[PDB]
Order: sequence, then structure tokens, then C-alpha cells
Amino acid sequence: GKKKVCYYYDGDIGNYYYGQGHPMKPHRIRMTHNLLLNYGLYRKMEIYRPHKATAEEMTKYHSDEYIKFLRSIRPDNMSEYSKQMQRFNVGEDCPVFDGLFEFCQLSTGGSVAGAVKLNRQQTDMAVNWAGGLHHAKKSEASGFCYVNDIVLAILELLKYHQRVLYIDIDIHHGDGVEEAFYTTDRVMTVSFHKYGEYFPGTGDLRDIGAGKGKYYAVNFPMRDGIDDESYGQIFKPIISKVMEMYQPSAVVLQCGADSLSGDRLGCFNLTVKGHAKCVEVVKTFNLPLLMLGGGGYTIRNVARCWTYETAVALDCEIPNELPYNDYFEYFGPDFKLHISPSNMTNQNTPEYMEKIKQRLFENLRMLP
Amino acid sequence: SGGLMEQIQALLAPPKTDTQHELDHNGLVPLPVKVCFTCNRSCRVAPLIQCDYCPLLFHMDCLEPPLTAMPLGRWMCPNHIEHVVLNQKNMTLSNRCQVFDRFQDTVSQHVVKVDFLNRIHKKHPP
Amino acid sequence: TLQEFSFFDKVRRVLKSQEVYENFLRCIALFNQELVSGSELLQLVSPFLGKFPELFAQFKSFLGCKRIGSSYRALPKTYQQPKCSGRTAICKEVLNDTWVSFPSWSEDSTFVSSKKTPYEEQLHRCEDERFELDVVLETNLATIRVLESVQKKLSRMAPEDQEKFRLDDSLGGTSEVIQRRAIYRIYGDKAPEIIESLKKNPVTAVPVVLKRLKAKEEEWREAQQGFNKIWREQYEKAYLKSLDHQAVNFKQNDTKALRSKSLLNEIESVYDEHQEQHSEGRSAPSSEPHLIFVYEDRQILEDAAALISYYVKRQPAIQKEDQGTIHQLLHQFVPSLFFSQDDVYSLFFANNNWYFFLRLHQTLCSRLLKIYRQAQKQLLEYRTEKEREKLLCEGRRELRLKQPSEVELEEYYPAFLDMVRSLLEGSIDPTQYEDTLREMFTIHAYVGFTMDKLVQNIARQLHHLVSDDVCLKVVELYLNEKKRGAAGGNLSSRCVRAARETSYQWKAERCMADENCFKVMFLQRKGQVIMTIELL
Ligand SMILES: [Ca+2]
Ligand SMILES: [Ca+2]
Ligand SMILES: [Zn+2]
Ligand SMILES: [Zn+2]
Ligand SMILES: [Zn+2]
Repeated sequence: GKKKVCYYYDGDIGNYYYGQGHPMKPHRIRMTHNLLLNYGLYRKMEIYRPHKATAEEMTKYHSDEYIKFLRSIRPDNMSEYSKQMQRFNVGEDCPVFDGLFEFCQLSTGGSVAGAVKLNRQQTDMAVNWAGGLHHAKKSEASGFCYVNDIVLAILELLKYHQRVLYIDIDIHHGDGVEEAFYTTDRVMTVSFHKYGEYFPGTGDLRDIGAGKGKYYAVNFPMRDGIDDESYGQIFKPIISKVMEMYQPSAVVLQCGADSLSGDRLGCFNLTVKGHAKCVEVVKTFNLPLLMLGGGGYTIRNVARCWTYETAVALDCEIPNELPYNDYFEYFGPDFKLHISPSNMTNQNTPEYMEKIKQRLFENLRMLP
Repeated sequence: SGGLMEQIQALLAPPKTDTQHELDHNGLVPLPVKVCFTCNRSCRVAPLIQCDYCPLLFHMDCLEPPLTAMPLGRWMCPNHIEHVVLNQKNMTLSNRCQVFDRFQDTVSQHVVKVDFLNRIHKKHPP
Repeated sequence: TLQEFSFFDKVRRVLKSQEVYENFLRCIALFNQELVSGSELLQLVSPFLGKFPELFAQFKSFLGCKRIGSSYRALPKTYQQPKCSGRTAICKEVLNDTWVSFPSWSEDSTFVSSKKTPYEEQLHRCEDERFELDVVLETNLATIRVLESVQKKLSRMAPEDQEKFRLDDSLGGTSEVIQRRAIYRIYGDKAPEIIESLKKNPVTAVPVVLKRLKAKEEEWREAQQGFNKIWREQYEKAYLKSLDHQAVNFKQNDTKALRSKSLLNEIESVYDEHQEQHSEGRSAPSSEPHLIFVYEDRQILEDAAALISYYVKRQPAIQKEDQGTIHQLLHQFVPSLFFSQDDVYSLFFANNNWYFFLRLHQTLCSRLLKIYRQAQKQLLEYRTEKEREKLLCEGRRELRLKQPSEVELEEYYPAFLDMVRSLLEGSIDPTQYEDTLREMFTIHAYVGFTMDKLVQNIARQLHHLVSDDVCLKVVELYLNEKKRGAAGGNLSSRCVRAARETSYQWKAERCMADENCFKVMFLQRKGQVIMTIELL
């Protein structure tokens, strides 16, 4: 049925500048919000301003030294932290820009507030598109991410929920979140990703966990050019089996949009409808769900995808015609909500997918 | 090659101050052909990867579990013995190599191997 | 006994090599030294004999720091784990502490030319260019709003208190960086003096900063309007070409893939694979065809015949008698072979040229069917989308371009045929033809990019099919044998006429004893026609 959801947006998130020519652009969130305003989706949704997360909240998973470095480093004093900058992997790939700590605070606070809201049972759906940074490690920055807010949100969720299930449909492997919970059975991480000469280079079929957390981490490696039909054919049965064996109490869904066709860094061939089919499938199971952002580097497609999933989570149907908005010219020349795929070859043959699915099923049957 | 970036960055500027198992060159299945060990099909259906220890060609999908990407280095086919040696991962490769070379000088041994096979084969031990 | 000798005989015969066989012998010898248990022995021998159930059953009867995964390493035990201040009980009991993964690559890698077309990079560059200007503009506008709000607050209080009002480094906003960033961008090196003036004496300094910011905002807005005008008709020129990932590859790949030698190799390789399988003795019946293709519509057949006739009727080097002969071959004999004039089959014995012609004709028919199906799908999707979007309350459930009418959507396919005819005549340029096809069929248009050449190829075959006595003798032999009914007939009567069919094949062998002989079976089923070709 129709249910109450919480939305987290801070007006200042769109202004933070990663640098010239850097694929990561917070501006996308702003455009997404703008689209939500011009479809009239603010009336059926509750919008909150996320509180900034204190460094004490972040040190629940990150070391105090790394957080102190993040809070201290500025573009005008890069000379006095060079060694530290080498140590914490802050530099070329993850640059130091103006107000990066405030960006991390807002992104983390949105997801932490959503997790607290879900714990208090004041809602069964919280959305934070500023979140979804899953590559950050305990004491280092990786993959354009500085603070791992997914781990902090799950740590907040664990205070009331015995089992938390995390699902990752970003094209990259969520190594930070999987590594944070590699040896525990209270969190199982499902990741669908491209594998083979690709960042971060982890997430093999045989990475199934360690110690007490064995068989509680599943990875589906893929090839170039997966499309909507294959993704739908292999996502629904695997998630159904995971939910029937694991029986979780809360779900955290990472909705990274770099797995769509035409992405500046991705290789897949999904569309907005096929991407949001996963949201529909997850929502079918009626669990406290926390939807997060993530990757996505073709800015217009990110806006389209995230506004469509926000509409889907509200059980609201929106017209295929884009309404007039502040960033309308981004969406030319068609000005449609849905996107068309390319005709790139799908290298994932049916036998490959069947074999990987069978291996995953046999791995899942071993849970107690 | 007219890009607008220069004009925008100037407009916003602060004031500041002063071999044989592959398709031919034109693209053709070479003849005579060599086939996959699992399906007995050539490179036309899919590219073949060649084991560098034994002359066994394989398909990336015909393996179990299938390879996701091309192996960049030296790859080991699933039809060798070093896999059971890999069960114990503590020992290094030099001892494994010396153990293998312990049987690399009398490679035929056909009489003695059939003899050992029948010697074990007896149901009632001697 | 001799059973063991027979077992070893068949295994070294089936392994087809000495090295794999010797690896098997090494396995059994390592077992013989009592280092291998029986179950472990069979699990090691499974790779060698996993595809011969008989051999596997016979062998079973005869028998009667640490590292995990692939990318995780154990942390040192004597490693000073970085202390954390917020660790609660769940933090200690849940968080991983012993295994680490090392990221092997870096994002933004060398992917520029890996898989993207040249027309995606232009779109990416235009998008970036848009983003840089937009982010500067919106930072300026947010700072303008913040200063307007603080000025409105200031104007409402007592004049003796205004000189006592001050601002912090957030400058009235919720961020300590953004407002200073905007002021720095506006003022260059003089930014710190203006910032100190704003913090110390807001009353006199706010309006002048607001005026400067507003003037810069207006100038940047008009510049952005001009840049928006320029950025358009680059998206228009790049979008449809960015989604078509195969045209550049497809043109050359298809211009090669249709040569006679390539078609011959495509079946010779399959014949060699089957011969090797027969040599190894694997369980495969010796009656399956080497290649199988499907025709799914007769209308596509007469459309293709009409296209080929249209091209051939405008040929200067083909004489009127040859035009009539090709007409009889194309509109009479070929439909008879496909039985246009269940379980009813036709048998045909052909040389190289007829095999080439059949391959090319099947390719053309399949492509025409693909285009037709795409047009039908487009029309259906448009109608369904119209019906769906008509019934939409949108948010009540708590310029642009004019899409074509339905009539154009259903007339796309005849328009496509007219376009193919125009291209064949040479009245339309290949570039305009390709652009119209792309705008008509989006990402499935490339299927028709090299049709004319294909038709040309087919024409040549037809012409040669008249000039070579072997081909006319082949068709005459087929007709003479069909007059007896041995070549082709009902499926059940096969065993009734099988010996007679053998005679036909015999004659084929004595008519093309220096040339490849092809057995072609046309099987009709549920409105489709399956053409199965096997090389003798
Ligand atoms: Ca993933
Ligand atoms: Ca786990
Ligand atoms: Zn990603
Ligand atoms: Zn194979
Ligand atoms: Zn090998």
C-alpha cells in the first residue's frame, strides 16, 4: 500500500566543487531535487534538513587520526600535510577541495538520520541521495569517497535489528562496506559489479567471507554491456533466495547510477526502468528500507534515474515528459524522463550467467 | 576543434592582479583447426585460451567456474595435478617444482605405472 | 586382465595427445604411492573423464600470514590497530579487524578510447562545460540570497544596534566556505579586505557587495544564454550517433563477412569440428546438419525477390534473355524449393555457387524481417505509451520536438523499402540514406546500412548461375529427380524412398566430383521454413 517516506536534502550540497575535470559532481543531487519539485513530488513526501555529523559519530568506524586529518586539511595548507596526504591516499584521485569536511558531514548525517528514523519506527523508508560512498576505508580515502557513511548507517541500524541486508547495484564493487563486515553474520552484503581490469579490482566469485561471516557476502561479477533483461533475470531470483535464507530485518539499498548506458566511467547498458526494477523488487518484500545514492557520472542520467526511483518508492506514476525546470537544457534534445540504450554487444552469455547463478545458489543453501 | 571551455574559463576568471588458434588478419577460422577440450568447437563461437603447460585449448565459458575476463598472465588449465598440491598453501613454489622434477626425467615409466596400478588393484592386499 | 588394456587403449585414444595422457598417468601414479585416497582420486580424475559417462563408470567400477578468497590478506598480529574513540559493543563485536583488501586499480582510468564512440566524448565535453558555468553561477546566486536575507534582517532593527551587528566566517550562511568562495571568485586578491569589511561592518559593506554580485550574475546569465544557444545543435548532432556503437565496425565487418571464401570457411570449420568429433568417437549422431537457418515469413520472401529483381532489371551487362532466365529462377524456382507454389521436406544437392546464393538470400531475408519486426514494435510501443500517458493524474496520486503521427509509424517500412530502391538506383547519397535510417529506426538501423552491396552480391551469383553449365545441370537434375518424387517429399515416406534418395546423392557425386557437394533440406513447420545445410 501507500506508506510514509522520509527525504533528506541540504541546499548547500550542490555547491561543493571537487575540482576541474573531476568526474565526481555533487551538482547532480541539486538537479535531482529540482526535478522532484517540478513533478510535484514534494507534496506526498516529507523533506528534512540533515544534521551535520560530528567527528565523534564518524570515529565509530574511522580512526581519530584520519578524521583529524580530514578536518584539518585545506587547499591553502597542502604543503604541511604532504606526508599525511600520502598516507591517507588524499591526493590525485580523491583531491582536497574547499569544504570537503562539511561535504562529508552532510553526506554522513543524512544517512545516519535516516537510520535513526528507521530505528525509531517513525517510517519504513528513508531516502538520502547525497550518501552512498562505499569505497572509503577505515583510515584512508578511495574511489572519490572520504567517509564511509553506509557503514555508519548500518552500525546505527544494528542497535535494533538483528540482521541487516545490504544490496549494491553500483557498477563498482562496494569493497569498503564488504570489508567492514567481512567476518560477521549480522550483515550480508550482495554486490553486482563488473570484474576484470576494473576499479577496485576486488569482489571475486569466491569472496564469500571469513570466520563467523562465512557465506555472508555474495559477489556477482559481470562483463561489458549487460542489459535490462539479463539484470532483471538474475537480480530477482538471487534476491528472493537471499531474503528466504537470510530473513533480514532491515535493508540498505545502494542505488548508484553509473551502471546506466552512456556513463562516463561505466560499461553497462542498463536504462532507468531496468535500474528501478531493482527498487520495485526490493520494495515488494515490505521491510524497513534505506535507499542511498552513490556513483553516476553522466549528470543528466543520474538526475533522471534518481528522480524515477524516488517516484517509484512513493508508488507514484509520473509522465514521461520532463517538466520545465532550472536545468532543462541538460536533457536535450529529447527532454524525456526515460533513456534509450545503445547497441553495444552483451558479453554476458546465458551459460555464464546460469553457471554463476547456480554457484551463488549453492553458496546460499549453506546458511543455517 | 572548437570547444567553449576556454571562453567560459576566461569569462569567469577572477580579476586578480598583474597465434594459430585465432582469426586471420582478414578474419577467418584457421585450418586445420584446434578445438576446445570441453565442447570440441573452434574459435568461431568464442575466443580460445591456450594452457601454457599442456596443449589444451579452452573456452572462457566452458570452464567451471567460468572465467569472467581474459587471463593476462600465465594461466593454468583445470586438467593438471598442481591443484591438489595447492591444497597446502604454506610451502613455496621451489619445493613444489623440485617435487615435480623428481618425476620429470623418466616421463614414460609405462611398465612401472601399469605395474603399480595392478599391484594396488588387487582387492585382497598381499 | 585384457579389460585394463582395453580401458587404457580407449583412454589414450580419446585424449588424442600424449601430454594429457601422461598427466593422467602422473595422477594415477601419485595415487599408487598411497598419497591419494579413492574419493580424492576420483575427484582428481573427474577433469579428464567428466564427459565420458561410460569411461567414468568403468573407472569407478575398477576402483570399486594466512590468505583467504582471492583478494583478502591477513593483517599482522603485531600491528598497532588505529584506535577509535566511538567503538561501542556492537562496534567491537561486528567490525572486521583481521582481513584487508587492497584496491588494485584507480578510477578515471584509461577508458577514453576503450569502448566509447567519438560522439559520446563530445557530449561529455559539452556536459562538463555546462556544469562548470552552472556551478559558478549557482554559488554566486546562493551567496546573493544569503546577503539579501542578512540585509533584510539588518534593516529591521534599531539604528543604535546596527553598528553592533557582526558576521562570522559563515557570512550569515550555514557554510563556512561557500560564501567566501563566491566573494573570492568575484574579487580576486582583494577578497580578504572585503571579507574583513563584511565581518566587521556589515551595515555599510553588505549593499555594495550585493550590487556587485547582482551585476555579475546578470552578465553571466546573458553569457550563459548565448552559450546555451551554441551548445544546442551539438546535442542534436551527437545524440543518435552516440547510441549506435556498431556502425563503424559493422560496415567493414559485413563488407568482409559476405565474401565467398568467408562463407565457405564458415562451413568448412564446422565440417572439420564434426570430423574431429567422429575421430574421437564421441556420442554424436552422424546425421545432423552443419548449419541451420530459419525463414519466418513469405512476405519477406517476395519483398526480397522484388528488391533483387528491381536491381537486376536495371543492369546494362545482363541481356533480356538473361533477365527472363533470372526472373524464372527467382520468382518460380526458388519459391518452389521453399514450397510456396506439416512435416513436408525438400532435398536439394548444390555446388558452391548455389550455397553462396542461398547464404546471401537468407542473410537479406533475415535483415528485412528484423527491420519489419522493429517497425511493428515501435508502432505498438507508441500506441501503448499514448494510451498510458493519456490516463495520468501525475502528482495527484498522493522547446521540444513533435513526435511522428501513427500513420508515419506504420508507413516506415514501405518508406524503408522505397529508400533501399532509391539507394540501389543511386539517386540518394549514402550519407543521407544512413541518417534517415538512423532517425527512423534508432539503434537497429545499422542492419540496413550495407543492403545495396548485399543485393549487388546476390545479383552476381544469379548471373553466374546462368552462365555455368554445372549450375543448370544441377537444377535440371533436381527437376528430373523430383519428377520421380525421390528428391524431397513427405517426412513419413522417407524410408519408402530413402534408397532412391541415395541414388540422387550418388549422381551428385558423379556430377561435382571435383567440387564441394552440399545437401540442403528445406523443412516446413508452423509457417516457417528451416534450411539445413551440410557438407558432404
Ligand atoms: Ca556493485
Ligand atoms: Ca557479512
Ligand atoms: Zn561506481
Ligand atoms: Zn568450449
Ligand atoms: Zn593445462
